[PDB]
Amino acid sequence: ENYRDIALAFLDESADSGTINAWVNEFAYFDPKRIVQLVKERGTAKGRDWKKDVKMMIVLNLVRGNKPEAMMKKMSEKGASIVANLISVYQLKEGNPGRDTITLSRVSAAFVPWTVQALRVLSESLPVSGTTMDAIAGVTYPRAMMHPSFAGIIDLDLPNGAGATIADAHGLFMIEFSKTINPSLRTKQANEVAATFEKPNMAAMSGRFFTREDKKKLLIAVGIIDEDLVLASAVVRSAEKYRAKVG
Amino acid sequence: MGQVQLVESGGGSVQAGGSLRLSCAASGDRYCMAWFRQAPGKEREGVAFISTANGRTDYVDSVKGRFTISQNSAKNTVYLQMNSLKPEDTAMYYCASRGYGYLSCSSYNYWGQGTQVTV
Repeated sequence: ENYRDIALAFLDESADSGTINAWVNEFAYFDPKRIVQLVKERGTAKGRDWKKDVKMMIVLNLVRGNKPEAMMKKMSEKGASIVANLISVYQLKEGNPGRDTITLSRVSAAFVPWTVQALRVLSESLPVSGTTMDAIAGVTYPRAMMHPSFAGIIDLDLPNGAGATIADAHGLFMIEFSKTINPSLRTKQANEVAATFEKPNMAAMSGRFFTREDKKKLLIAVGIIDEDLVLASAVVRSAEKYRAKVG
Repeated sequence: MGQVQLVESGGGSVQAGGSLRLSCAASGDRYCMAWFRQAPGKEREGVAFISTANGRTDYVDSVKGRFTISQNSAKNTVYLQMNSLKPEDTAMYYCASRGYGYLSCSSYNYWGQGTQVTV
């Protein structure tokens, strides 16, 4: 057979935009240490207070998302100029990260110890408001739990399954966050939305960037557990209202 | 040598309409415990499971009501009470403890050697 004619026939084959974009979404890409190094090195090489920049990139990721070029078209010139600055120095991208790629989501994840304190102040300004989560759970949902990056500080190996309880309590927020950012999931069931995120969210909890003792101190400072490792009432009630949605 | 080791017991030959109790001793570790069975020639299928906190328990549709899964948190053992056995229940029964908290019905991790029942 003639193989030049075989490859030539690909000119007359479907390059469907819908199917092509579907294949690239599934073959998707994590990396905590290298994100911290790249932000500090590129920030200081441009002579910036990269510490202050990390805070700004975190707050920008919590209120507008992971599409820097898209949010800049719906923002004041005051904010849009700061966005263009941080995109230049840190070479930010729109998602689907690589080995050395920096995204607004990966900054909030690697620098989660500050995200968990900014959640105390931004609960009413998030895509899913803190009062809404206060309505989904029968109590005041822990503000420390209102972003996926919280899973990076969850030690599943904590005694008496509290690490799995915190995870279950965290999942009650995760399902409603995924429904808002993916409109196709708004008609799915609670367990169908759960199966969509429990794989990368799990890899974060099983991550070893932080030790068991770091995550332990982290949860103590923000009020999820105490020095005696006693869960706050808002955690266990949100977890059992999550297990009810999945069970 | 494994972090988790499972040993099932209680399998035997029982006439149709009888009942036997399977027990599984755990060693090394909080998890959702599931009983699976595989008849000769057929594929291994799920029978029962219970949640980590013991609040939720679920059985496959073929054996629902007839089978009863339970656990003694003190002795760290899982039981499978099987009543009204049928010839189709003839299979080797295994125990599992996959994943962790979030879902409830994982599929296919630590396994035991299994035990055979014949009806």
